[PDB]
Amino acid sequence: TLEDDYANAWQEWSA
Amino acid sequence: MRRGEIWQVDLDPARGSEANNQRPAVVVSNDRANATATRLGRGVITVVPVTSNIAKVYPFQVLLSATTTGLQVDCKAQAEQIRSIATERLLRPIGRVSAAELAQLDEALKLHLDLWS
Amino acid sequence: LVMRRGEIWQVDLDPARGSEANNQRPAVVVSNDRANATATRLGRGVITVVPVTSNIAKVYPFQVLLSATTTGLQVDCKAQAEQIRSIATERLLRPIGRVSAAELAQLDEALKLHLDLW
Repeated sequence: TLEDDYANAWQEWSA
Repeated sequence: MRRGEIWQVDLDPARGSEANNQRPAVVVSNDRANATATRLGRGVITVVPVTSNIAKVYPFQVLLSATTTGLQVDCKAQAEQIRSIATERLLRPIGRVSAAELAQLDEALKLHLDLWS
Repeated sequence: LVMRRGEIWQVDLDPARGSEANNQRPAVVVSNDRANATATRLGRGVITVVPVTSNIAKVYPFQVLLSATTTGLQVDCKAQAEQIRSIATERLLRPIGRVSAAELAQLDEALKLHLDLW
């Protein structure tokens, strides 16, 4: 799940 | 220029899912290195980029409240985006993180960088 | 995509500015294997690495010397914790080697010192 957290942290919009 | 300060920085040019564009970031290099950066006038310091997307705050990220820091809006610092930058890239100093936020960032850095042992 | 911690890969840090590490340089994986494994399963992601430079003339406490004998480096290089940086996996060209466990722990200490960690 921490890896789910990582995948979504990278893919979610930053700019 | 000391640890836990928030400055606006220029991460461009960038590739892939890296933190990009001109963003606030938190000084995470120790005040010792930063002091010699100030003595040289050129050098590298290490910072953690911040992002606006607060939909989910992950364990390796720390939430900064704009009330505490002088930030324009609530943001999250991303230890998983940590990176060292030449002091040329420091545009302006926005604010400072709270000591609690700093502690959680220390702890998030240990998690992302596996600095437990 | 087969990045794990303590591995040495060749990476493209360019474009770069100022006194930052530039060009295509070896670098050490310092992000935890959960994130790196997730990069591999995805095929895309970001990992954190510490660049090394061949200029081993002077080694500071936050820098650790890596020996070419075992590391698969072609020449002795020094890892620069003050050059730490997170990288999109686009930037990985090739897998060089693995750092020794002594070098790995010593880089851990150099990183703790540089980042004021405890």
